[PDB]
Amino acid sequence: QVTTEAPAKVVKHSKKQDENIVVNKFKPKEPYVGRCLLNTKITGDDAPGETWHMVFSTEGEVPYREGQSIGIVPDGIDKNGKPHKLRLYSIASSAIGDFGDSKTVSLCVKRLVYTNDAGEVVKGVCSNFLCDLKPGSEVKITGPVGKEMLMPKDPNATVIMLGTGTGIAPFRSFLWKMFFEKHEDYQFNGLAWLFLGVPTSSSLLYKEEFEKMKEKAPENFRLDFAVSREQVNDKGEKMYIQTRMAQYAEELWELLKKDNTFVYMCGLKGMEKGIDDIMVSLAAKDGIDWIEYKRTLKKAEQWNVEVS
Ligand SMILES: Cc1cc2nc3c(=O)[nH]c(=O)nc-3n(C[C@H](O)[C@H](O)[C@H](O)COP(=O)(O)OP(=O)(O)OC[C@H]3O[C@@H](n4cnc5c(N)ncnc54)[C@H](O)[C@@H]3O)c2cc1C
Ligand SMILES: NC(=O)c1ccc[n+]([C@@H]2O[C@H](COP(=O)([O-])OP(=O)(O)OC[C@H]3O[C@@H](n4cnc5c(N)ncnc54)[C@H](OP(=O)(O)O)[C@@H]3O)[C@@H](O)[C@H]2O)c1
Repeated sequence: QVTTEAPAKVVKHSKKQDENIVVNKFKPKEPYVGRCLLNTKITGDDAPGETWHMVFSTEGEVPYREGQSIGIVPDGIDKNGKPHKLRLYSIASSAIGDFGDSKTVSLCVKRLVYTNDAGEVVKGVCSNFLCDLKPGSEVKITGPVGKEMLMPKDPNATVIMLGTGTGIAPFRSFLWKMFFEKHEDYQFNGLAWLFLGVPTSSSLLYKEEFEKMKEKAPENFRLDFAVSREQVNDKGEKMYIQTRMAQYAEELWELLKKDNTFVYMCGLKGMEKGIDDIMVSLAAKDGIDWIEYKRTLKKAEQWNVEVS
């Protein structure tokens, strides 16, 4: 008698792709050092700000999956001569990545530039270090991190993705695995619906890639853009993400009542409110309380949010 089945730790059940998940392999103390392969500005010279797409080599050392983030420790020192603390960035590439070899990672970064009360033009430290990165230079990477935005296991589920600005990042990740990759254990056949809010047309992130996916899966891939400073509803209200969602109110509420519908939200902290406003009315007309229903969805792993 050399064996025994040690009693099992009690565990919560999950509908998301978390099997063999990895978080925090690399710490800021000793980050994984990768190199920049490419770094391109994806917004028009005319857009209010600049957003860049960049790819780093990982030689397969960073075991990330769709929906996770990695931290970046930007080169340099702060005002007190100390190294910079990490900044987190949602991964914009699928687990196998932009080279299809599982040896790279991609980011979608907005260059942060503003002016303080003193009237001084301030440049965000990490975002400017990243957007300035030249191919061939090293970059310190930490993580992976996160389990909230992991894709659902069900390959026939309805996945509603709501994002603003660079919040599109994890959705580009999900969608690559869903429509640009042939997976033995996962071949998506449900309905993927993406809503993306950006300020101008010169700011439409990954527009061409999304259009190729629609041209390849015209049935099960739906795409709706909400250009806030160019588009307007019938009353002249700015077309924010919730204003566009409102044109499909009947349909979305109908999908939300389905049990295989998963909603993901990523981007600005504020997008959260206008959407709940839209949802509270729908449930109300249906004799439902969104406050209680949302609670249920959240616990059922069907209302996933990652905003900052
Ligand atoms: C999980 C997670 C994922 C993220 N994913 C992404 C992503 O994919 N892409 C992305 O670009 N960002 C993402 N971010 C944000 C990112 O981590 C950084 O905060 C961002 O890049 C800015 O950092 P920085 O080092 O450039 O700026 P910092 O040097 O840290 O400066 C930021 C500070 O400047 C001030 N500030 C910022 N904006 C303004 C303003 N408009 N007016 C006045 N003061 C201001 C604030 O005090 C703020 O604390 C994510 C954040 C989290 C938590
Ligand atoms: N995992 C994460 O937590 C994660 C991942 C990626 C990005 N982010 C965060 O999300 C943000 C992305 O910012 P960005 O600079 O890329 O975006 P932005 O370009 O400044 O604007 C995004 C769009 O959303 C609109 N908007 C503003 N307030 C809104 C509101 N309350 N409800 C709905 N829409 C609203 C804006 O309209 P107007 O400009 O006309 O006002 C704009 O069209 C960053 O702050 C980043 O930190 C977080």
